Amino acid sequence: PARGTLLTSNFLTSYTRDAISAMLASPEQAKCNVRVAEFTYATIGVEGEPATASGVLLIPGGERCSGPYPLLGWGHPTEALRAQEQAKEIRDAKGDDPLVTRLASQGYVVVGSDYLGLGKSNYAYHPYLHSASEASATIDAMRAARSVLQHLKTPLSGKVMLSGYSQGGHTAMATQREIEAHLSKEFHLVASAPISGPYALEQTFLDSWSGSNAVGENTFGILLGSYAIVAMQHTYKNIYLEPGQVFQDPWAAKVEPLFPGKQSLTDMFLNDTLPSIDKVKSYFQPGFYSDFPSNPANPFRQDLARNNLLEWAPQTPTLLCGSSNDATVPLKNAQTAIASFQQRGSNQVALVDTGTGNASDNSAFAHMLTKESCIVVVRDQLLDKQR
Repeated sequence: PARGTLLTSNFLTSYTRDAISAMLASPEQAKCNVRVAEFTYATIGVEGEPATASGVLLIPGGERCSGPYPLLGWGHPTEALRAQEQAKEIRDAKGDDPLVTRLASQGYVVVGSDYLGLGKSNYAYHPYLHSASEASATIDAMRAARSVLQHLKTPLSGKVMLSGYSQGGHTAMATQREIEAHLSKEFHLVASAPISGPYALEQTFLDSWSGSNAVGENTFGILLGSYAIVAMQHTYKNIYLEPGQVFQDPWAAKVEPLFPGKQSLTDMFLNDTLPSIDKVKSYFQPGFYSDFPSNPANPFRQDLARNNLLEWAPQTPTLLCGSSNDATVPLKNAQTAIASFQQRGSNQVALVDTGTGNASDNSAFAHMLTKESCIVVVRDQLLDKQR
């Protein structure tokens, strides 16, 4: 099947404009009812081979919400639970998700891929933080969603936008780079708003390698770092033959099945599935642990570098959002990205900070606060203006 081919589609539920406004009042008022749909489609693996993936599609509608509507591609955050589907999660939350309450409720058609290896995808693993497949999965999800929209005769303006949070910010930017570089005719990209993404991927890991960075403690480092190592090994197959080369026992034998696996990151963190960040020296092999930050030739480090999103010149109006309180993904990422873009001749990228400005609020948990705060800010400052 050709990339983007729609394999299956299904509508789950719909939320009224008033129901959404009620959630917002607990003041912004929704203007659209929102329909939730799910779908599966044909796409490609990391080697360009055929693969499948699933996705979520939010469709606005209503008497005060006539089209045409812009199409917003969305990148979701780190997901360790293999079976997780965004569409069903929103359904379970009965509409309580910012994609519904802040974007779709305002007339934005939202499409998000669950990514390779997650949701209903047939991929054996998830290429975590892999720019190429994050982009291919997102692009093909948008292609398939357009087929669903065509059949429904949903009025689209033709304008396309991108956004995403956390790993999704990396996804959003990687997708933006790919569309500008090859698919500008197919997708009329008018706005991109990556949120709290690790654009300077390699440097981000280096900065927090000790377990803490200039902002604060990288509390979820063992979980996120492990996901990255296992995924990069699957994708590039150039780090280790046996996990024991990188992880100490008993961790070496139990780490691969977890990323992705039968547990969510929330579950793993609350129930201490893996050691806490303060015990990082008992987790990673001492050799690998000292080699990574001091040796640019380290294979895992090299794989992270291949996925940096710094060396290019963005053409689409872009707004990077984050918080200076964020210790999981330091805002340094956005600052570094913009400096690199400007050096390459691009002045299309701006930055916005939603932090409190008080170091007392610096925390790994401040990361999650940027999801809705930034969605609201980028919508107001950039997305709405490009509709």
